[PDB]
Amino acid sequence: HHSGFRKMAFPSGKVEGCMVQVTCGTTTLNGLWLDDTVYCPRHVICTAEDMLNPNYEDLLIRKSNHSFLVQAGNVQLRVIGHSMQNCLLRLKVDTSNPKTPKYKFVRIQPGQTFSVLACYNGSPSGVYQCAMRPNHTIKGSFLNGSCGSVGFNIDYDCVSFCYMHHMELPTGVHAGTDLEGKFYGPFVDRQTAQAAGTDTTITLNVLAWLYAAVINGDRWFLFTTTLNDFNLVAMKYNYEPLTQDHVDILGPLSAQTGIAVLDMCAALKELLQNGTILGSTILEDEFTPFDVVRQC
Amino acid sequence: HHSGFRKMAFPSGKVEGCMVQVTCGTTTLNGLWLDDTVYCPRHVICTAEDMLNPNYEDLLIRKSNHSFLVQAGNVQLRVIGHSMQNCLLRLKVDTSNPKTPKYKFVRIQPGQTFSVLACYNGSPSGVYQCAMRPNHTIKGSFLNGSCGSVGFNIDYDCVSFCYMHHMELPTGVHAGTDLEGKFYGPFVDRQTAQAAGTDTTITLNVLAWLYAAVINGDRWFLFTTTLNDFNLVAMKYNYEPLTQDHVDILGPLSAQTGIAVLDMCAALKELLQNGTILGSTILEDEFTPFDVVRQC
Ligand SMILES: *[C@H](O)[C@H](C[C@@H]1CCNC1=O)NC(=O)[C@H](CC(C)C)NC(=O)OCc1ccccc1
Ligand SMILES: *[C@H](O)[C@H](C[C@@H]1CCNC1=O)NC(=O)[C@H](CC(C)C)NC(=O)OCc1ccccc1
Repeated sequence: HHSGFRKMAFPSGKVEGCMVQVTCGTTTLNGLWLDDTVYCPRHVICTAEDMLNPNYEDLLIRKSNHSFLVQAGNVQLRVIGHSMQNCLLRLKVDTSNPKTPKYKFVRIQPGQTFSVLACYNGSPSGVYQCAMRPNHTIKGSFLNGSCGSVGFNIDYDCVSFCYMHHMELPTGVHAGTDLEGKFYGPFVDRQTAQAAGTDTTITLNVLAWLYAAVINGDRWFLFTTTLNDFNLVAMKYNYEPLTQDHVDILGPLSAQTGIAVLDMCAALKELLQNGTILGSTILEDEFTPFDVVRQC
Repeated sequence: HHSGFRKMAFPSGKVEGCMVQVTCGTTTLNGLWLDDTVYCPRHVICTAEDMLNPNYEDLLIRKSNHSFLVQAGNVQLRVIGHSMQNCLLRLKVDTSNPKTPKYKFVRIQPGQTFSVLACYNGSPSGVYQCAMRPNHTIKGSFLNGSCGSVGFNIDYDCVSFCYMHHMELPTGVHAGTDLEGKFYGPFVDRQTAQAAGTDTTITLNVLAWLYAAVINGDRWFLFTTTLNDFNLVAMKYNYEPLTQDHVDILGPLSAQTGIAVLDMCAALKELLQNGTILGSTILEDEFTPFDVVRQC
């Protein structure tokens, strides 16, 4: 039986109206236009050679308002102020964006998911769903020219911006900032080898997703266990330890299925100790309990 | 190494501006508002009992322009004409949609992909990527209230609408129409058991996707073969036979990788005859050669 449960992004239209192209010299990336401010990654001011070890304060002294070409489709927005805000530039412009949605800036926590609007040369290209990893990377789909693309959640009428894209690490995963310009994790916007912590599997999301498999009809993977025994297993297999807070979070899903959280933990325990579910021959950890519900 | 290759939907903003809510009696679903026309599934005129065996011509005689409540956010659009167009209603309205994009209607072929904007009560909820299956179903994510949600591709400024959602089959997969109201496949909009052909795997897309794995660094699955020998294998494993047209289609990918199409076919042959690649412990067949390229 085809469940239809799958990764789904939020509708992107509210964010598409906010994307501009920002060029400084021969570097081009994307900017986010909200009211009369355009935010973009500060390494737009870098040349090729600068990115290996940039002195951002120094590179910026050589720039002026007129150094930044901001393009919203056909129009050119006039820059009337520029300043560095952590790893972003804040470019003040003469025109407030009439398509500015209701919005807020949010610093998401590891394990939380969001939608990415991937953009190139200021033009949206595609949308997909991502998670903030325990080691503060995200496993995105980003190519050259994608910096300044943003991640977001929508709640009713309101866009909560949580991510702006800056860089790719040697393992192919991605690092970036919140919209206050502050990197997630220990990363810095320099093109030198940087290592992410080893990456833990998001237990809370695996559990929620194993619930979805049960809500969709699957159950071949269902013994019980205790919190401390499961956490002993989790430490062995690079899963995050479970807390009572997470148990409470899973409450609703546990009711609908009439399956005990700790019974699900015992199923997960066997799977880890032994070795398909909703298709994947592995355990999906980028669905939150929220996502599993919204989608049912 | 994390490739980042993944299913990506088109940005949905152009389509979001076209979605309305259509209610007739106690049945509510989604409509598509383009210029001064609203399209929706004709089973909006059905009650519960009607859907088991509907006489649509007869149910419609009992309706009038004022039977259809069309809601675009706050506004109510006045219906000034209604007619049946195959399995859709065409509802003429007094107001041309100012957010109508450049668009066309396209009947897609099996193997082609498109984005779905899933909607409920006229409000977009999420976006994801789907394929038209060889047996003319799609493996969607649709719940009650989702009918009238549409599938689409975007090429530059232009939306090509290819799907409107009508129904779920007993296996959990989905059936619907193009925007001229014509079902894909042999299905009809009646809630009785209907069987889809057995579903073939889309060889052309599997090959393209095995190319992506090579473009992303993977190669553990790479002997050669001939077209007729591979097609002998394909028939055994419920894969579509390969043609020279498909070989030509794969030309570009074959160049970039410097790997012969038929060499890839030999890799696929072993995998089928023997038994991970870009993550999946199985072979993804809902990426077209187009998608693999656009994303590189
Ligand atoms: C901004 O568009 C760009 C996005 C990178 C390029 C390829 N994939 C991405 O996610 N960011 C950078 O190029 C970044 C700039 C520094 C000042 C931080 N450097 C970087 O990501 O280096 C690693 C890398 C570059 C090119 C291909 C693969 C990895
Ligand atoms: C329209 O929103 C609705 C969408 C179905 C409901 C659940 N998942 C879907 O994709 N379409 C129908 O309810 C359809 C109407 C007939 C006149 C064709 N009937 C239908 O799909 O029956 C099968 C079914 C119903 C409910 C749950 C699962 C399967």
